[PDB]
Amino acid sequence: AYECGKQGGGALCPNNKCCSRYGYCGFGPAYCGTGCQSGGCCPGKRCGDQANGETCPNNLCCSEDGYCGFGSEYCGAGCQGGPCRADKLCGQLCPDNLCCSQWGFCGLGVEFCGDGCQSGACCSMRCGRQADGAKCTNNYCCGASGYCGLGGDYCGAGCQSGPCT
Amino acid sequence: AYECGKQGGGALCPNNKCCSRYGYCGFGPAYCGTGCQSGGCCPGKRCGDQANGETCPNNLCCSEDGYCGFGSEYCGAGCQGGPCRADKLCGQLCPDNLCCSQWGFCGLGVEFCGDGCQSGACCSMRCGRQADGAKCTNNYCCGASGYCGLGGDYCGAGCQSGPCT
Ligand SMILES: CC(=O)N[C@@H]1[C@@H](O)[C@H](O[C@@H]2O[C@H](CO)[C@H](O)[C@H](O)[C@H]2O)[C@@H](CO)O[C@H]1O
Ligand SMILES: CC(=O)N[C@@H]1[C@@H](O)[C@H](O)[C@@H](CO)O[C@@H]1O
Ligand SMILES: CC(=O)N[C@@H]1[C@@H](O)[C@H](O)[C@@H](CO)O[C@@H]1O
Repeated sequence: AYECGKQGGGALCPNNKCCSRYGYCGFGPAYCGTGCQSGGCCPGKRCGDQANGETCPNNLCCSEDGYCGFGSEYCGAGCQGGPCRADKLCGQLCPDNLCCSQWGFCGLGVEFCGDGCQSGACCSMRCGRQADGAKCTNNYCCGASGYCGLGGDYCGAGCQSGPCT
Repeated sequence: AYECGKQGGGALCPNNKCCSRYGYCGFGPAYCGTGCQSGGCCPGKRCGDQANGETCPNNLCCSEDGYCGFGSEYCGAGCQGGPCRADKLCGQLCPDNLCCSQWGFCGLGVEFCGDGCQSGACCSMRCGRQADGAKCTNNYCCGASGYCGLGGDYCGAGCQSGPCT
């Protein structure tokens, strides 16, 4: 069975393994070369202002030249996406489902996704009848018990609001 | 059909989606909370010196306190792993298959994985018959045609050295 990419339901490979053009995980030219879908593609996938605003898979950094990678060349000066070394303000959604903290910065972990989380992958953002009709952000679904999220547990049976199925 | 984690062959979810304890992708407590395997877990997965050297899935940063996340609290001062803001030296392989450039820094993209790449997910490293019996680094497989890599095309039929078949 396929492992990754279009053929694999959009899954990513573990440990920066390249997803080949055929939807399998590995390293070397056959996986990381022409048609590489994600992982440590070589060259790096195109991104940002060089890819219609598409972000890098696997949280790679998008360089000023619009290539995906890691290192100062990618995450440092001129970085236009991913875990750039520069702080990312929000208040305006964060990219890639990153949490907008109470202080208006993008990140993951409890300081961003916990108490005061404004948007993105918040830990426990309340919604629906339990929250007096509060709406979820990011077009997330409001689950039956009144938490914002995505996936079957939130968009499935009992989904109160958002893009229920 | 499982999507991710130990049920899904170690696959990751795209765009920081959490892999639930049951092997499905999504956001909210059911996915990111207790049992979260990868993605934007809340709290972050344990990592670094606090977790037997385990790295963060999805290239999250490992904080000083050994939790996975993003933002300066995770990638900045005290960062133990992932795309820390500090340059990452190598010469001591790079974690998670990052390329060790000719200059001894970890990253991905042609500057690291291309010409002069020492180890990790190098673009093209020769091995086996076609390279005077040269062995691959990182315990990669040597393909039939004499290129280093992982996956079916390299570890499968024709494999010369490394963890073949
Ligand atoms: C370059 C490419 O995609 N090659 C694929 C092979 O990967 C694939 O074999 C699969 O390999 C994956 C790991 O890469 C895993 O070992 C699977 O079990 C295996 O099937 C092969 C399948 O026919 O197609 C090649 O084109
Ligand atoms: C949780 C949070 O939002 N913290 C941010 C921090 O990540 C960022 O580096 C800083 C920049 O001034 O602003 C806040 O402290
Ligand atoms: C490809 C490579 O190794 N480049 C490194 C760069 O990442 C690092 O920031 C710099 C520090 O002086 O040294 C080199 O330029």
